[PDB]
Amino acid sequence: MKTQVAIIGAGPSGLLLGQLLHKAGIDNVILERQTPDYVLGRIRAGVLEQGMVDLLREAGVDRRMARDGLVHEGVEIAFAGQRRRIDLKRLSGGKTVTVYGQTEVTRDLMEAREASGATTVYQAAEVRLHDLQGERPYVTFERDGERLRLDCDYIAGCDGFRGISRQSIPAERLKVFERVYPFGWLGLLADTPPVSHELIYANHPRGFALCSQRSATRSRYYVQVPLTEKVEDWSDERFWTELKARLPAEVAEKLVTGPSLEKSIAPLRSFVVEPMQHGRLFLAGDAAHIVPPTGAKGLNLAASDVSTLYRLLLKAYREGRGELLERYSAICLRRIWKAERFSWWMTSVLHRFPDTDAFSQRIQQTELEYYLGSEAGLATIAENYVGLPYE
Amino acid sequence: MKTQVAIIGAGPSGLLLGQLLHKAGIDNVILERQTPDYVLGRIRAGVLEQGMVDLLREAGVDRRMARDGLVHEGVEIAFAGQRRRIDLKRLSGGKTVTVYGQTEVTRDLMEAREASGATTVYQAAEVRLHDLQGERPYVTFERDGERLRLDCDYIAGCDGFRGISRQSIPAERLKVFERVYPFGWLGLLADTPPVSHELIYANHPRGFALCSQRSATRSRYYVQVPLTEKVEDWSDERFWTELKARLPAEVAEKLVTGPSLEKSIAPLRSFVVEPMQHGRLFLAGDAAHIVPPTGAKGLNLAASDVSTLYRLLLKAYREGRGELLERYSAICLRRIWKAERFSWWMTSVLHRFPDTDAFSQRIQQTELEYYLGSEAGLATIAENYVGLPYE
Ligand SMILES: Cc1cc2nc3c(=O)[nH]c(=O)nc-3n(C[C@H](O)[C@H](O)[C@H](O)COP(=O)(O)OP(=O)(O)OC[C@H]3O[C@@H](n4cnc5c(N)ncnc54)[C@H](O)[C@@H]3O)c2cc1C
Ligand SMILES: Cc1cc2nc3c(=O)[nH]c(=O)nc-3n(C[C@H](O)[C@H](O)[C@H](O)COP(=O)(O)OP(=O)(O)OC[C@H]3O[C@@H](n4cnc5c(N)ncnc54)[C@H](O)[C@@H]3O)c2cc1C
Repeated sequence: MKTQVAIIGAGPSGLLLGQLLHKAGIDNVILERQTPDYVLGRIRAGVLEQGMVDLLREAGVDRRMARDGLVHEGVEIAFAGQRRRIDLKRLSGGKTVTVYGQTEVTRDLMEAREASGATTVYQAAEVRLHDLQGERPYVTFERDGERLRLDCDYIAGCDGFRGISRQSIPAERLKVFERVYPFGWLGLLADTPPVSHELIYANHPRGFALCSQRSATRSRYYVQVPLTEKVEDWSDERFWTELKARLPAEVAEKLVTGPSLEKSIAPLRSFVVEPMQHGRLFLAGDAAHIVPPTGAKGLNLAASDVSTLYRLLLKAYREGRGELLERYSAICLRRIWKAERFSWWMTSVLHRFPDTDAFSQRIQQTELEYYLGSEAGLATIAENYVGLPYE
Repeated sequence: MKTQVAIIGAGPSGLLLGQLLHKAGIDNVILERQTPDYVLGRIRAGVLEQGMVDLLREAGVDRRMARDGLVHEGVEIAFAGQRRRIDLKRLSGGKTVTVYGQTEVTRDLMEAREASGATTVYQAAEVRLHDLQGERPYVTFERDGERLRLDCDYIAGCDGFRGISRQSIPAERLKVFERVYPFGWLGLLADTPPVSHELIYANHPRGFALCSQRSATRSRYYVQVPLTEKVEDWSDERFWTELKARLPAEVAEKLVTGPSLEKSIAPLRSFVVEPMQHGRLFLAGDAAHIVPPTGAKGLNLAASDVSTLYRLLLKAYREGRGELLERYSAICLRRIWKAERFSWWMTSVLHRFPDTDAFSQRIQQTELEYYLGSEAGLATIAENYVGLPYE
């Protein structure tokens, strides 16, 4: 077969690019390793920036989101006996964040694409990339057991952290920066009504906790657990017990507990690759960078990469200005690093670290006391949380 | 002999307290270990906050300062090829910092006191503190070779980091927080005209540099050097060579070099003791805390401690409300920690650290790119640099 742009990975980064492109006339083919329902099984992301929200509207898939998504004007941070709120609306120039599950986002983009008649080959195993540096690159894969050859102009590797794309670039060409945090995130999704109309982040001597939501009758809770901990040791009972222990008395007494729909441990990591392209392969999403969930940026950065890529590809296809694709990584990384600095910061001021002396602990507490009490300090968090502008 | 308040250490913290108190009627005696000219030999501090400036005016010693001190509306930070200025005036609500040497400050307070006829016993060796917890505490010392006994109501330990005061409190009662940075500051005072009307802080791959001034015809320059480095290995020649290497081309070509008047290595450290008192002994200045010079806070924190102490002592002597001295450490530490968090921050974003991976370096650069480009981020530095409000 043949096409214009070939997309690797049918996750949010890929389907968002496939949709944007289809809607602009630029044909594309999406290849996925797993089954639609497995892709749909990932709970993952819940907090979206405004830039992403508008982007979904330009992709024409926002009906459901605008009906079920909860718009949030501010968040909360709890530490040392007191709960402190951040009014994101006034402090950010009028911006806000939308709460709407990644599972939903994917479900929506997936229906959108199914309707469009655009190509989507799931269960596409043994994906290999070829001739990235030549005028004609190609992607070969196995369907059941036959080798098929897809011919394209540009390959867009949106296949996640563990994808084949980043592996397909010569190791010497890529410089990697990575930081692994000595803790994990035990996520728990319940079909209970959330404990607060807004999110609560809590720093406690036992560790980090977070109180999220998916809707009015569905909640998402996290606690900080060591990397040697296995999900099976964590029953529903003990999770609730632990969470309650890590939150404010007034917040724990309101909490409505209940059976888990999903439970799992997300290991934290920071990762950035430089650059983000090789010949005709451009990486987008987790295929290029990972940020600790603390900041709610992964999906939101994937959107900015994708936005830049669609925009640059349009300029190259219709406007015949293919030279512009060279400044991809330059544009993206700019936003990526700033996001990463906030994600690392959020993570370092809310999590308890192993083997921390008395001085750093005092600095952490003060980091919170200052940034949550200074009007200039609240702002820095506010504008970073709603998200910095796409360049 | 006998008195009301006895002050240990005739440095800026002590003479500022002795002056404030004398001017309010509360008699005090100052004991110093060294000679006036040795105390006068310390180059140390050069940047003063507005709170301190007004405090000197209330102490009546500000004629000279208001004539020779240079008022600064903004500073500069240089990193990665570009120089970035921070307009402290607009960004801080209209505040600014004054450039005036500590040697001068001390010279001024010393003349002030000499004129006042108030007691000052230099070369007071073998100082020992007694009965801190009783109604009557006392301080004994040797003058030439005779043991003298000074009787007082309250002892004010303003004797610096290595003073006898902090040593005189039961170790179990004090909790210490300390951080030693793996680098030092090679200071150089020249009688040459400064390279910029405002201060330049520079982060460079060789290390930190800083371009200060004492007046229009006197400059103070610093470079970052390892702790194993001795001042004698650092000749004038090589210092200038090194400095030039660490600064912007456009700034290095304007630089007027010249012979050193003073040269020495200041080792960086962070130190806070909790609490700051014991019975009738209250610590103030470096006797209670040390902050890395990067932020220009040591002297300025000593002033806030002193201000609080004078104020509380007045309330106790004339107003007969001695119960109020119990909230000393509570009030002080509040400001102290916030200052320390900024001092540590300044130090971590401008200095090159040994054994830093690729990720932290990228985070440092981004820390600078964000805070120096965000209007909310510039503000956080601005208000912290001019100094937070005395409570
Ligand atoms: C617990 C958790 C919470 C989070 N919360 C937030 C939040 O609130 N807000 C936020 O903004 N971010 C958050 N994030 C991040 C966000 O989930 C991810 O950034 C996002 O899933 C990445 O989108 P992507 O399309 O690049 O990657 P992916 O979601 O990784 O999907 C990539 C697809 O590629 C497929 N694939 C892999 N290899 C191949 C191959 N060889 N060929 C073909 N297909 C392949 C995979 O099966 C997968 O389907 C969170 C992450 C976690 C773990
Ligand atoms: C290179 C450098 C640059 C700096 N720059 C700045 C700046 O720009 N701005 C700023 O705000 N801060 C700065 N600081 C800090 C500032 O210099 C100090 O915080 C300040 O000197 C402390 O005042 P003090 O009165 O507590 O201590 P001290 O200056 O330490 O004086 C204490 C006195 O106690 C005496 N003494 C000691 N033991 C005894 C004893 N047993 N009995 C009697 N006397 C005793 C000592 O001889 C000394 O005279 C800088 C510091 C350094 C090292």
